[PDB]
Amino acid sequence: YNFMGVRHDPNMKYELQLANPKEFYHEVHRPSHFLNFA
Amino acid sequence: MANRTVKDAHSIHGTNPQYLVEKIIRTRIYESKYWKEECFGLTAELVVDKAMELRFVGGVYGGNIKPTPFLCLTLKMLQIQPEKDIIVEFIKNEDFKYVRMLGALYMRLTGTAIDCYKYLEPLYNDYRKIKSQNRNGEFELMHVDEFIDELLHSERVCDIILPRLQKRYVLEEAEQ
Amino acid sequence: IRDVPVLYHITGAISFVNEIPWVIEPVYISQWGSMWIMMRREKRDRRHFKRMRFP
Amino acid sequence: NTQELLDLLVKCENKIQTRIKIGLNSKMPSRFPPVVFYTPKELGGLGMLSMGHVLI
Amino acid sequence: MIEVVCNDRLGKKVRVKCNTDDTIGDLKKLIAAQTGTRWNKIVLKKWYTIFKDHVSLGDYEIHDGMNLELYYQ
Amino acid sequence: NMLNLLIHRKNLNYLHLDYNFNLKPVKTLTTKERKKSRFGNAFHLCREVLRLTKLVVDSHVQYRLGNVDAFQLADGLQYIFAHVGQLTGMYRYKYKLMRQIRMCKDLKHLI
Amino acid sequence: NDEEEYEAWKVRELKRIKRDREDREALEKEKAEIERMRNLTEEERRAELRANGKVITNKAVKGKYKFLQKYYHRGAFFMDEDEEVYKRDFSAPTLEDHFNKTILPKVMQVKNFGRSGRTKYTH
Amino acid sequence: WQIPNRRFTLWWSPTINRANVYVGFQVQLDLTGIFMHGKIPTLKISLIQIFRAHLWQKIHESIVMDLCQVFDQELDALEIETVQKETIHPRKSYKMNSSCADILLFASYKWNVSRPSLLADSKDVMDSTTTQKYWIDIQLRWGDYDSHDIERYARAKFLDYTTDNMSIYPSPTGVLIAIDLAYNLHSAYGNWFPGSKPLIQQAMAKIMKANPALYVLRERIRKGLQLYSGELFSNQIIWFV
Amino acid sequence: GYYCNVCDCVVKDSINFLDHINGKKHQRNLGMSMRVERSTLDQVKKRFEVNKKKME
RNA sequence: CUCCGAACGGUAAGAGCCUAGCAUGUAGA
Repeated sequence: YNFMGVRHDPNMKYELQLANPKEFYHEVHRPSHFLNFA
Repeated sequence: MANRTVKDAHSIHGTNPQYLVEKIIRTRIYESKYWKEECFGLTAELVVDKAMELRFVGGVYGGNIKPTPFLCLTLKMLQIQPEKDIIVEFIKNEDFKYVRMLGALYMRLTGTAIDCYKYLEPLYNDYRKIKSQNRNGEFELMHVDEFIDELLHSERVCDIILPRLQKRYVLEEAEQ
Repeated sequence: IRDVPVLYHITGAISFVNEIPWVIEPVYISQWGSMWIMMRREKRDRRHFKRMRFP
Repeated sequence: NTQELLDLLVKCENKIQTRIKIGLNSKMPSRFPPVVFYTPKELGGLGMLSMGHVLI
Repeated sequence: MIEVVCNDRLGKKVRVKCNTDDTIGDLKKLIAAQTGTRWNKIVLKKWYTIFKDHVSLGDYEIHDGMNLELYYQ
Repeated sequence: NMLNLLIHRKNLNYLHLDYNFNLKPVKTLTTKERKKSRFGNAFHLCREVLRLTKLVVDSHVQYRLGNVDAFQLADGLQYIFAHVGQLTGMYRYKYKLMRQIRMCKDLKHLI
Repeated sequence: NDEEEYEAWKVRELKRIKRDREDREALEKEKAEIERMRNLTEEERRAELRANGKVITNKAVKGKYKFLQKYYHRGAFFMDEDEEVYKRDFSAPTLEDHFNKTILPKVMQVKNFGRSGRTKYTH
Repeated sequence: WQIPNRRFTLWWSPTINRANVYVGFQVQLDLTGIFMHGKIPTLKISLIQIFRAHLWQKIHESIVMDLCQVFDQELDALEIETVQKETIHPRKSYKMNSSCADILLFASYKWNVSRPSLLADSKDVMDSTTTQKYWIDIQLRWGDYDSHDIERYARAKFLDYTTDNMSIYPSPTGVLIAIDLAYNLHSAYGNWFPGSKPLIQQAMAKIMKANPALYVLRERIRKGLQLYSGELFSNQIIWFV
Repeated sequence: GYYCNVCDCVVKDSINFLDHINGKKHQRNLGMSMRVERSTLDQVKKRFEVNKKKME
């Protein structure tokens, strides 16, 4: 979640699962870079 | 340059020819970019091109009072003092509404009251809208007929003082 | 409105009003008092919510 | 209990305050704010022992 | 209400009490009532900082007794 | 014309006297410019006397023009005395004019 | 908006004609109102006909100076516009009136080396 | 713990220097600017000797570059572009009219601009235009006993210099961070941005503490009040690896 | 800032450069300040014709 | 209870450059 820092909170609650995490430069990890299209 | 544009051509009604507006407004209009560009050079056709270039109606805006380009063109026309034929042709030209408004303001400023009425009587039939600048600098929508009726009324506009002769009934009893 | 004398220099930078105003006794008395009676009864009549401008 | 003596000291304490003010500036302040005159010494002020009413 | 003084550099000093939430616009109208000029032709400043009309007094922190600059555009 | 000739005759193009007999600075400039300006108790007193004069004369002018009737000239002369106190020509010139003003306000109270 | 523009131009021309006719009729109505007031003072009613009130532009809201509150005049330079800023009841302490001015020793009018005046409005 | 009159003058200068305490005030002293309401002659010479050199202009510059470096610590997370430390006039902080902001913020892609808001309240309102830029404009002001509300002064100055023509600015939004060097306060109150409130709050904290300009100022005041507790060009020294 | 190559002077403002242009010895070589109006009719006629032709 | 105050004592100190509103009306050949 490095590309979206506004949705990160220290008091935020989240669950876990058994799966493989995506990369830092993945398209699912950076929605703002794909939405920059005029 | 800024003193007078005519050596000896004519005079104003009751003041100096270059001093028709207030002295504070003249000192504020003496320092501007468009005012310096007009004072660097100004002809009759140059004044016509400057009137056809800018279409706006207003005076000074904001705390730092800066003149409008229409007020700068009116000051350059009052300084240069052209003939009555060029002013009548600018008032009669309906192609450029801003040039017609500038000619109407020049005819209401330096002209006689009978000539002002004879020039403002066709001006009341112009229903074309025009852009107007408010006192805070914001743009406002207006028409040429409302500005002509305000110029034919008492002086309430900013940076303008042009009293009439009498009422419409008294002027009709005096002459045509 | 009436009128007055006037003394003008040819320079015309000054014009004093030369007539040292010379009314009569009961005439001026009854004039300004007539204005008093008509003024008070004028206020008696109209609701004239008006005065002049400051300037 | 001597009212004339009470009045004389009041105007004189205001007079000395006026002398301090006309020393501080030169143009005779409209209201020299009463703290930096009448406040205590050790906390960096002038410590007038004021024997006269003056509202803050 | 707070009293302000609008002394000028030509013997033009006026004293006006006005309220706190009131803006510079109504205060210029009240000065215009006081000293005999139009309210839009008053420009009141703090030495090269021109007080704009629409902002209220408590934002400029004008308090009772403070002096303005009275100028004319 | 008289006072404006005095003003422009002192090589000081900073101030423009209102034709309704005020005086206002133009450029928001003083200090050095004010230091050759703020003077002449005689000029301020004479402007004051002509200010009261021109207030009277212009009041009767708009009277004989458009709203003379009986309300305007009467009320305007009365508030012209009360405004010789409150509006124009105040005590900054000479000393005793406050005494004549206070006698004027008291006469207004009686009448 | 040519049709609406012509409609608004006709509305404005009608308003201007009505304003001129209203100025003429307003002169005539001032004359008629003077005549009606005269006739009413003559034979309307002996203390039985008022038909009016106390219409004044600016409000007369006043109070009472506490002990030495200054005679703060509102200034008689603009009184016909009937603005809201004027009606505010100037009977409040500005700078120094907040005090009581009664517990003071004998009296304190002005301590600024300028008490040329000598009075309290008692006599 | 002519000398001692000056020490009294400065240690109560914050109450002895005000228009209310001297009615007809207009002066800006020099350098940064002081509302020296009068002659107050000893205080004037001392305050010039207090603000020793070009120290105020440096204070503005150091606070500006510190705010920029604090922003350059989350620019990528705040979807910025880069350092938009604008150019200004040479003596630019020595004026009181304008605010051509030093630190613009060229956002990465379509930041959402919030309403006018003060940096203490929490009920923000992010429902407005989708601004490409918020600007950071510094303003420094030596207060008094009746000028010591920097927040109200800041909301006033920002809405004024925003509303009036009077001045160039950045695009649509200038969040005006302003700190009053008299009572050491911190303020900004206008168009806040998306999520920048925590940033500016911690920023004003980290700026008010320990910024070398503010330390030089506090030490200069303490020691005055005496109350102790292109490679060929010069000035371009770099390394070559 | 602004630069006048005729006088080779450095103007710190725009009014200083625009003033150095005309209203000085450079103008005295350029014909000083004298400028008149151009006729009456023909200037407004040709000006309105050229303006109306360039507009549309 | 209604007696309303104005100014001076106050803004520095200069360096190089730049622009302006004015004033006299002559004997002479």
